[PDB]
Amino acid sequence: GAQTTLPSGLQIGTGVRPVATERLHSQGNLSQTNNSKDVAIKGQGFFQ
Amino acid sequence: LLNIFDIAGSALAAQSKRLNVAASNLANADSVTGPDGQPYRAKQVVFQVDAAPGQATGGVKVASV
Repeated sequence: GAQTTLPSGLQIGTGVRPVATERLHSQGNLSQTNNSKDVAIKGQGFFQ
Repeated sequence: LLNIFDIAGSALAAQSKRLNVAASNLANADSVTGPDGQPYRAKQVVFQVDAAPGQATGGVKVASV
């Protein structure tokens, strides 16, 4: 209403929904496997 | 026995008023404010004898809240 007192007014919510789950693109650690076929990436890049 | 009808009707009105006061109080157990911003102060009815022309015995009237 038009305004001491407390601002009257019933405002009711609905709930909670999940919008989107995001992945954290942070550089992981490197482990040593002597296999020469394995390579690790230092930076933001993806093999196609 | 029509005075008995007056007595019973007045007493029914008084007890209904007390019940309404009690219900309003129970509704407002947790109320924090009113329209003006003052706290809700609990109400109590006052019973008084309605024997104005009937000596010391008569119905019950609610004097005030």
